[PDB]
Amino acid sequence: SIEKIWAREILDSRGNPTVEVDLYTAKGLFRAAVPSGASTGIYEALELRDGDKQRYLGKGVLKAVDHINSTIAPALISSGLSVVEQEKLDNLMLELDGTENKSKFGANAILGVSLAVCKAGAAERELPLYRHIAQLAGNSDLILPVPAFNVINGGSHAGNKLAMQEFMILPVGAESFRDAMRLGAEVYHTLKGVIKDKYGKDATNVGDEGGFAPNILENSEALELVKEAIDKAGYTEKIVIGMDVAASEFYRDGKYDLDFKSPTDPSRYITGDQLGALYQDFVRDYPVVSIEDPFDQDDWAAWSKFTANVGIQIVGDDLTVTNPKRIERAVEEKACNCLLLKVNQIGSVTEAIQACKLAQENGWGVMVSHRSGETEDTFIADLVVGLCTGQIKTGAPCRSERLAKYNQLMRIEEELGDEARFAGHNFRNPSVL
Amino acid sequence: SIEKIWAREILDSRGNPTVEVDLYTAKGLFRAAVPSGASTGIYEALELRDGDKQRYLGKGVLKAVDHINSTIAPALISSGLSVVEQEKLDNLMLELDGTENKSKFGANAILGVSLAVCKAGAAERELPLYRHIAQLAGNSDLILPVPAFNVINGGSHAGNKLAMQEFMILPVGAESFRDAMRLGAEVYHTLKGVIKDKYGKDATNVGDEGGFAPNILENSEALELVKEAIDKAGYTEKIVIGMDVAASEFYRDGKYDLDFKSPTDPSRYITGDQLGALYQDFVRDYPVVSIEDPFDQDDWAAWSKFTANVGIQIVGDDLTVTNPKRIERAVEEKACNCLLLKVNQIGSVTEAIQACKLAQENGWGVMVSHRSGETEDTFIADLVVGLCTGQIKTGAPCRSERLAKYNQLMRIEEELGDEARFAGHNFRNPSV
Ligand SMILES: [Mg+2]
Ligand SMILES: [Mg+2]
Ligand SMILES: [Mg+2]
Repeated sequence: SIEKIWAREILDSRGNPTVEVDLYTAKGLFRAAVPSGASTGIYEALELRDGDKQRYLGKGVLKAVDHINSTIAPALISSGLSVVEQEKLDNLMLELDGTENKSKFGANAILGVSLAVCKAGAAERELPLYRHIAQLAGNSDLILPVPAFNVINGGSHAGNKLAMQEFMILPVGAESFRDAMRLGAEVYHTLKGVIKDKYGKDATNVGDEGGFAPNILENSEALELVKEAIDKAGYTEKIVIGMDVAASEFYRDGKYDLDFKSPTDPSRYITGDQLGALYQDFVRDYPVVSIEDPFDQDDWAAWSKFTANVGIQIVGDDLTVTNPKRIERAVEEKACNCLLLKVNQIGSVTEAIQACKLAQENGWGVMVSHRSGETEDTFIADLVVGLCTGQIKTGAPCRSERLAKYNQLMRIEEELGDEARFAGHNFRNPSVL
Repeated sequence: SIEKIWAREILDSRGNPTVEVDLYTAKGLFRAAVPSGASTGIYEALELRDGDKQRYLGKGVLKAVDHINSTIAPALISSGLSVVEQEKLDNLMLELDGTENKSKFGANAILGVSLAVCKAGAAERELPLYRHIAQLAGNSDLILPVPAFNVINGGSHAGNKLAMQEFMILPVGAESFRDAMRLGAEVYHTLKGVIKDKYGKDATNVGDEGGFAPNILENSEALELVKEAIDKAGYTEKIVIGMDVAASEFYRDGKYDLDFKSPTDPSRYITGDQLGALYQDFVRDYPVVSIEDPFDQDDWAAWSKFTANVGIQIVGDDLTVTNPKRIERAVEEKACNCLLLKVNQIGSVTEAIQACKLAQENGWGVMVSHRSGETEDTFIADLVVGLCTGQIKTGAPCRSERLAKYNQLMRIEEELGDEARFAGHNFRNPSV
């Protein structure tokens, strides 16, 4: 049972306030924290902010913390329920909120508490978090995921002209996860040199996700750099490329703009038909095997088209916003074959696990993801393992809000011993391993 | 007694390997990670690296990890010593190393254990970490430190012509530590807007410590930016500026090059006296209240002369390298009046605390420090509090390897309830 719940305001990796919760049980103290996004789809579970302009620019989260300490806490404590009952405790909060998008308490308030409970439940069962999570999702044989490092930030994640948002490297040819870390870290370091020597030292700083933010515009340039770093590191036959366009960030009047960070100019606009032609080039020119949000969150048409031709992975983000309703539609229209799992987009663990299953049962793939605004919390590490998704993207091997996850994953592999199995080339369908 | 010690190779905030230790006792598991400094002093303890230029660019630390699992672990365990015995345990490791700079096992291999022991000890004493540290140090009046956020970077920490390395903002006028975080964050966000409106969006990316590095040359321009961000954020009477010149980086043949990041041209080199005059102006025109490594680590004449001609805080880093011996000479020659405390620079908790008490004993100020290469570990957050140094620099308010420390400090303050104090304008001498 829950003894005491106490939330507070801490700062995420961007310097903005976020929710953190301490949940007490006879087993001990369990703490968790909520991440925050920069490029958020309109259909995302509401994130409740204070709006007090004279404090943190209105980004404060004192209201969400109050809802937790003064309302949610006594509610879950009275329930007498044990922290092991994730599904029950989560519903109680959903019902108490009473809104569809968690607009009364905020998805950040409910999620914080949900995460803390999961951790407490695992302890009550004397099992590591990833084990408890697997039991909740109904899994048995855990599997370490292939990491997708965003080594080159763009869009709203970094200061530069680059339209597209993320350019990732996936060590599918690694021997294990620990080895995958070495490959990604090594390629990343080489990449720093390639950029320094080609664009100068003043271009080796990093963006919100730890990726380098050079001063360029061409989306193919970023792809050439990554391809070079990989080859220069001697991993052409082991590391592939993935990317997140985040078209919704530059959607303007039924036209995708590859230069939104620059003064508005309708002259430099392309249609979804054009935008898709570019990907067909990227997929053939570079070892790209995955493309997230290649179109706008409401451009269902283009999506179903692209997926019908390409044989690679098409990840939905703002299109599905980890929401069963939006997913049902995409599954129906075959708009994509992969789901990006963002827990704070749905607002609770229970729904996130249910959202993952919905994807998997439909033959889709699942990539657990962080938010551009992260914290030292490492929950998603045990999450991706417990759900056996086989793939996670939680930043470049730079900035600890990212490394915290990757380090925890290497510990999980260590903890599994011989039972540790790397997804590898089966990152899309690890159920065969 | 220690039951088990298992070391592993994790990655730091820069993507480079480092040491992490798990220490098991009847009370559970205790983990700690060791940071890695960039511009390190040449006298500090030595960080052991594998040297395999093919693996992690020769930055692997598998060796240090083995020195722990294969040698240290069985040793400390077989001694049956309690984890509350920080000194006896640290010493036992120090002698097992033999060298006077922990080069046999690596300061990182030794510190990893030293930390995990301290955290375990605190659990043994049924006290929070910062309280245990206070008992080991012999302090009772806990106090929160004023945070020093590195907002603008230069020297060898970023890409630009900026000679001086760090430019920090200190919310000495905040109401509490929690409030100090708001002031710092807010100024930080304002600064990013200033740089965007003057140097362009392409100049708002962060460096290793979460700060910005706009392409500029004049160190005065850096000071000007910070001053504007502060005033525009509306905290002119509550936030001061801290400086970290890292002069050793541009010391050249007895002179100094404030443009050393541009093809060597010895015709611009300036003398220590000329440099100190520049500082004097900065202290006059800007709210500079603290300067770290204003001169080369071995330019004693300049340190002592400067310290005797100013009333601001003079911080020794590459000068003292958290080394008792080095500190003794600085004290005796009045080289500086504040010691930068870097735990990995000395190698052990006991020695680190030893170094801090020596400084404070001579009326010195003490500022706890992070390393350009940090981890999710927050030990130093509890350290600066238990040692009552009143000041700590552990990054700008960006990048979690920095926010991790700052958030811990806010918990600690919350944990201290009413009996909680904030150094405030007394960060130089909180002992008052
Ligand atoms: Mg987004
Ligand atoms: Mg996305
Ligand atoms: Mg320094």
